[PDB]
Amino acid sequence: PAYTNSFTRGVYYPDKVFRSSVLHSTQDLFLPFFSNVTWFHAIDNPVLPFNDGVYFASTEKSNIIRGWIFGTTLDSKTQSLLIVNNATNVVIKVCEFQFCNDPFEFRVYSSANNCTFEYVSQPFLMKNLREFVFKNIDGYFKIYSKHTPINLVRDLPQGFSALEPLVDLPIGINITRFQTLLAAAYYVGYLQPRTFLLKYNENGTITDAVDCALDPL
Amino acid sequence: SETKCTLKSFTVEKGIYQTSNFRVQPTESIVRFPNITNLCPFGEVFNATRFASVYAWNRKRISNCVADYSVLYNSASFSTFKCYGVSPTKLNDLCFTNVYADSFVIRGDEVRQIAPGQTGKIADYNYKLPDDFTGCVIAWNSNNLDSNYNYLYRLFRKSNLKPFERDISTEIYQAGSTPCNGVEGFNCYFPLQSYGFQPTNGVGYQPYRVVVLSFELLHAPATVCGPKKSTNLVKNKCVNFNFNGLTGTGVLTESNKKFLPFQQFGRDIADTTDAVRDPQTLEILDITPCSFGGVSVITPGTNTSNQVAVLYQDVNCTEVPYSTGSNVFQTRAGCLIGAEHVNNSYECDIPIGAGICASYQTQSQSIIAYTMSLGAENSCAYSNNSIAIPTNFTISVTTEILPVSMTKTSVDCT
Amino acid sequence: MYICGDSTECSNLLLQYGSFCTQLNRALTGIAVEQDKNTQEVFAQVKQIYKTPPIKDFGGFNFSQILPDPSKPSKRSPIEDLLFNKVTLDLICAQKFNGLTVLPPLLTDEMIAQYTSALLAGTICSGWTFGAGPALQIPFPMQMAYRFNGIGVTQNVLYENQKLIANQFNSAIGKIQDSLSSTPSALGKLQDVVNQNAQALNTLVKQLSSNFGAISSVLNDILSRLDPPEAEVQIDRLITGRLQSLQTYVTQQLIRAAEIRASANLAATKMSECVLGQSKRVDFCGKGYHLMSFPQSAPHGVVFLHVTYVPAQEKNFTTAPAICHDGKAHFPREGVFVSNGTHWFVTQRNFYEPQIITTDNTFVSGNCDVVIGIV
Amino acid sequence: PPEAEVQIDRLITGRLQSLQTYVTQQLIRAAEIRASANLAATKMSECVL
Amino acid sequence: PPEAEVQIDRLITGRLQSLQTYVTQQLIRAAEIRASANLAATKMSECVL
Amino acid sequence: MYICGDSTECSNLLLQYGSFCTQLNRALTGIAVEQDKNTQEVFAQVKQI
Amino acid sequence: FGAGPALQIPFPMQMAYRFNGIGVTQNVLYENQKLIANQFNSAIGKIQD
Ligand SMILES: *[C@@H]1O[C@H](CO)[C@@H](O[C@@H]2O[C@H](CO)[C@@H](O)[C@H](O)[C@H]2NC(C)=O)[C@H](O)[C@H]1NC(C)=O
Ligand SMILES: *[C@@H]1O[C@H](CO)[C@@H](O[C@@H]2O[C@H](CO)[C@@H](O)[C@H](O)[C@H]2NC(C)=O)[C@H](O)[C@H]1NC(C)=O
Ligand SMILES: *[C@@H]1O[C@H](CO)[C@@H](O[C@@H]2O[C@H](CO)[C@@H](O)[C@H](O)[C@H]2NC(C)=O)[C@H](O)[C@H]1NC(C)=O
Ligand SMILES: *[C@@H]1O[C@H](CO)[C@@H](O[C@@H]2O[C@H](CO)[C@@H](O)[C@H](O)[C@H]2NC(C)=O)[C@H](O)[C@H]1NC(C)=O
Ligand SMILES: *[C@@H]1O[C@H](CO)[C@@H](O[C@@H]2O[C@H](CO)[C@@H](O)[C@H](O)[C@H]2NC(C)=O)[C@H](O)[C@H]1NC(C)=O
Ligand SMILES: *[C@@H]1O[C@H](CO)[C@@H](O)[C@H](O)[C@H]1NC(C)=O
Ligand SMILES: *[C@@H]1O[C@H](CO)[C@@H](O)[C@H](O)[C@H]1NC(C)=O
Ligand SMILES: *[C@@H]1O[C@H](CO)[C@@H](O)[C@H](O)[C@H]1NC(C)=O
Ligand SMILES: *[C@@H]1O[C@H](CO)[C@@H](O)[C@H](O)[C@H]1NC(C)=O
Ligand SMILES: *[C@@H]1O[C@H](CO)[C@@H](O)[C@H](O)[C@H]1NC(C)=O
Ligand SMILES: *[C@@H]1O[C@H](CO)[C@@H](O)[C@H](O)[C@H]1NC(C)=O
Repeated sequence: PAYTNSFTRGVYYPDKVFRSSVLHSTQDLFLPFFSNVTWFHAIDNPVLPFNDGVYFASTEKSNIIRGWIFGTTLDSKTQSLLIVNNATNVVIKVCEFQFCNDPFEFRVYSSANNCTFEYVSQPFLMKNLREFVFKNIDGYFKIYSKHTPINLVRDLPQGFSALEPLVDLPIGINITRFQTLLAAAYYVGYLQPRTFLLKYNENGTITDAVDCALDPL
Repeated sequence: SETKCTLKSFTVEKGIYQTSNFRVQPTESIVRFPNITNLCPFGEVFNATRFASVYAWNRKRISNCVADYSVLYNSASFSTFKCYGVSPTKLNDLCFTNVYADSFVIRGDEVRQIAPGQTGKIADYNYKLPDDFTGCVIAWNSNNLDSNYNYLYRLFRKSNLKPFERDISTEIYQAGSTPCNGVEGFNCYFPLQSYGFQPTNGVGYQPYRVVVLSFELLHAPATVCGPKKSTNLVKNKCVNFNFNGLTGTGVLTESNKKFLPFQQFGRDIADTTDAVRDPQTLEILDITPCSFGGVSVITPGTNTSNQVAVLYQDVNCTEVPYSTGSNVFQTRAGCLIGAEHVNNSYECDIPIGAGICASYQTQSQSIIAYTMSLGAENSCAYSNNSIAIPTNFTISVTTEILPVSMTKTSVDCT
Repeated sequence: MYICGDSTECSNLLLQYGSFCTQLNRALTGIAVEQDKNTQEVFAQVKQIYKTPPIKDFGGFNFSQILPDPSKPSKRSPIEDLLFNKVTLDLICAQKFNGLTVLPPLLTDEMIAQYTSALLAGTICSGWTFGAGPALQIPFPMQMAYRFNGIGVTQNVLYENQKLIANQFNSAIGKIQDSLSSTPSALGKLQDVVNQNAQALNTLVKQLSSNFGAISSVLNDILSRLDPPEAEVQIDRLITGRLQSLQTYVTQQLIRAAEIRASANLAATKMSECVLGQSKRVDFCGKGYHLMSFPQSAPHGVVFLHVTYVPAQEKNFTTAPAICHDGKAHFPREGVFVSNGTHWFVTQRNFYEPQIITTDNTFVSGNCDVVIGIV
Repeated sequence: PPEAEVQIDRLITGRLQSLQTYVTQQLIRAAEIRASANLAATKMSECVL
Repeated sequence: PPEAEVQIDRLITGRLQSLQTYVTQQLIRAAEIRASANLAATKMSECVL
Repeated sequence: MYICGDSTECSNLLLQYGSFCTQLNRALTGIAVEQDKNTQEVFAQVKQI
Repeated sequence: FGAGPALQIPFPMQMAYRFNGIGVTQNVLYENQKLIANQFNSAIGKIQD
């Protein structure tokens, strides 16, 4: 539905190493430049097939987007990752939950069971460009976040976004399907293993990059 | 004498010879390690009442704490304590992260754990361990202590075991073409076969309590690691720093960069360790290596005199540790020790560096260093309506030597 | 140090491989010595320093764009300043930390400029006479008249056209300076050498962070992780990799140094022939008939300003092999017979200076019945 | 025989590397000497004759 | 795989050595041919023209 | 293609040895460019046909 | 044409110029033009054989 182009947003820091005025090439999963991201609308929220990574821009101001569902089967057996994010607390749990149906309060199995991982973080999570990236690598969930001051561009804000990593909580699940925990819209951008060239600035921030898969130039 | 040994001869001709390399040596040693001192949960998966089954083991996530592997290693117990990628004696000094203790029980005969890539099918359907395994394997005898947690094992799963993957529910299995709609015996047999050896006395087959530790080495925040000590932090000194397990030698100095809050290790062009983060008090320190260069011996011929003048190639003036002749003098090609600077200029005798030359001057018989003279001044009086015509000649015969053919050598192979 | 810095175990393991390190050090030292020798043959031709004359009475020739300028602290001519500015190269600090060092050249750029100005203040004053024996002073217009006779053109062409030739000289030198300043690809040969050297040095350093089949690229990580029986194997693998990389770098440096030595020999020959003389070899010193050259210092190189005489403004004539006056064939002594349609003259071959055909401009040989095309 | 083969292979690799290095050095030196000899022949033909 | 890595590593080392030797010999031969081409260009310039 | 011809398992080990392939490719490319320059220098003296 | 612009000249006159260059006068070529041309043609024909 009204497929918007990805442009050149979705670049993060592959590892926690400070490099300055250098051109390093990494073989890491990045969102390909000038791709297509579905313009899913949520004023509703079907099961988005999480394959290998999700680009979650979802500009909004009403904070209707509370959290994110991330489950393998979403019924039983496997553990379900839930990242409910209130005004301040961003409490996360991996307890086995059926998740019931679309939320608006715990719309889950309400049975707990395998309530093992219960990290809460707490400080904060949030001109309100969410700019989230999710991926599972060798039993490690990594979330990359950044806020962009955009209040005039309806489509994707042409430019660059050096996504500083947010947290590196070690968990593990296949997460075949996922759905946003809900007047705005949320895009999804699938992740592929594309070699990238990254130009770290003199201050250590990735000012620009080129996708080494797009065109022969 | 060093120059004499370098040329493998007792006679040294006039010139400058490169002998040995200079290197500033460390004075102190820094073993800065994180603040954590509370002991790790060892014995929770070691001194436990029961362990898990091979089909469904337990993956305990050891977290931030001091892990004293020496207590486990030197204990007069266990067996087949084989550590892959690490040495048990050096297990304490290394500062790891993400050590995942796996506890479970197998049969007495195997005790293999798929160690390098072992093809044994006992654990080929139960528990596969990756080839690049930087951890340790420990096996314990359980005959005396309730030979009941042997439980069961996966007889077959018609599928290979992906490394470090756990399969729990295996009910449907078949070998014939008939679909397994709740039929086990006719098609073949149902999986998850049991093992009964809770008492008995069968030697060589008593259940073994096998626990493996899988450290994750290399660059990491290094949450859980060993019981080392902590030395103070000295700046602008050649030290043997050991930051969070990163061993090396260099001069740690207060930084100026803008290290991002999530970044730990600093690099630069060509990927060398330009910066580091201090584990106790988070601060960035640039690590430039201690200075070094090439020691050169400016010497006249030993037939003339037995005096020399050392030239350290790159050390400025103060990194200096013959060796000292009360004539230290800074050039553009490093510190020159043993020669006196003479303001007068002569033709170059022994080239040194960027314009500096050295020679043996009698008027005391000491080595002097000067700036080379290009040639004799011949200010020529140019003037119009004035030409100079020679009135005599001089037939001069010069010489010129040119090598033509080198020696013809043929070298056999076998 | 490059194979393994501050590591006694790897250093002891390196001694088993013979004297490879000694061979590499000897080759690199020989290359450095040869590089020191290269600039002592191009520039150090004459060991006598001639100061640039203070007064400027060279007959209209400017020369201010090639002689040293006593205004800036560096005694370099404006063209030399442009050449030095155009060729431009911390990267060196990071490389230096891996056992690499850059020995400074024996002759600084100031002494190279002094040597160049010595060759330039001798060519102006004496000409080619200071390259053979003692310097013999001669006025510059007469030196250029000597050089005009070197290409078959008589002395009258210069003296009667002294102002025009001086103006063309000054304009050509100004155009040369403007072309050097404007086009950024002029100094390509000197920049390619620096680029190749820097690229090779960068490739040498980047080979240190390679596993080469070992557990880790860092030797310290391997050393304080395993017992000596296995650390020996890992360090041996690393040693083999680093040794192969160093050998490849050294061989490439040797080949490049041989090429640079050939170029330096050609440059020294060009200096000796074009600068300290007037070469009759075609297309050696510039395109056209060579007159004289001026050397200029450049970063890791030399720039020659080849002054040449190029004819233009052709005129079409009718020529005869000889002229039969009366039963005798008169051939031109020096020159060629040329008629503009009705009257016959004898002119020079490189210029149009018609003259009456007398018995002084011609010499007799035989009768006028053997030459084909006689008139 | 197995460990002897392994060590003999190591020695073979070392000696082969040494021979290759000697051959390459000889080739470069021979190129230098050939350039010098070409210069000498040109000098002879253009100055003696 | 874990046992085939050794064999393919031996093959990689051998082929790398062969390619390096070929490249070095080609570089030396190219230098010689460049010298011959420079001589030919000089001969053309100073004799044909 | 020469060392590990159409094999991902071998091509993955070829990355362990650094950038040797890049150096060989660059050397051969430089040799070819030098051959082209030699051919241009010898014959293309006067640009008037 | 290799030292500026091309100036036409009859080939016998150019041969006379070259004879002057080698030292011999103009008379030797112009009075022996047929013999020199025949020798030149014979030499070129013998080169092919
Ligand atoms: C619990 O594990 C610890 C590991 O150290 C064992 O404690 C050791 O016991 C031996 C005798 O068996 C003593 O010599 C050591 O000094 C003890 N070490 C420590 C640190 O206390 C203990 O045996 C285990 N308990 C069992 C096997 O029942
Ligand atoms: C030689 O040429 C230079 C450069 O054109 C002349 O220097 C110029 O002199 C005029 C007159 O004084 C000044 O207005 C210009 O600014 C100068 N140009 C530069 C670039 O400095 C010089 O005068 C000429 N020499 C003689 C003897 O006339
Ligand atoms: C030869 O060419 C020169 C220029 O190369 C001619 O000199 C020019 O003459 C014109 C007309 O008088 C002047 O406007 C120019 O300024 C002169 N140029 C220079 C550089 O001085 C010269 O006239 C030509 N001679 C003949 C005989 O044709
Ligand atoms: C070109 O030829 C013409 C004749 O065609 C020559 O011009 C004559 O020269 C004579 C002798 O001085 C004069 O008396 C006549 O008045 C000239 N005639 C004309 C029409 O000008 C001329 O000398 C030749 N010039 C050159 C440069 O070869
Ligand atoms: C130059 O003049 C002589 C006579 O002075 C010409 O010779 C004559 O040529 C004609 C035609 O071939 C003969 O018929 C006469 O017998 C010749 N006379 C003598 C005295 O030998 C000669 O041809 C003239 N040259 C040219 C080029 O016209
Ligand atoms: C992959 O996801 C599927 C789909 O639910 C699940 O059955 C399976 O257990 C997952 N595998 C792993 C290794 O997580
Ligand atoms: C880098 O940080 C410095 C801190 O002094 C700042 O002045 C500069 O503007 C920054 N550069 C960029 C490109 O943001
Ligand atoms: C570690 O302890 C020191 C000494 O009290 C203290 O200054 C420092 O803040 C501590 N670090 C952390 C991360 O708590
Ligand atoms: C080198 O030492 C001199 C004094 O001998 C001093 O002035 C200079 O600053 C020093 N330079 C460096 C880079 O340490
Ligand atoms: C004669 O030479 C002139 C030089 O300007 C040229 O233009 C003309 O074409 C030539 N004539 C012939 C017939 O070749
Ligand atoms: C030039 O060629 C013509 C035409 O063939 C011929 O008649 C004549 O003899 C030749 N020589 C001269 C000097 O005209």
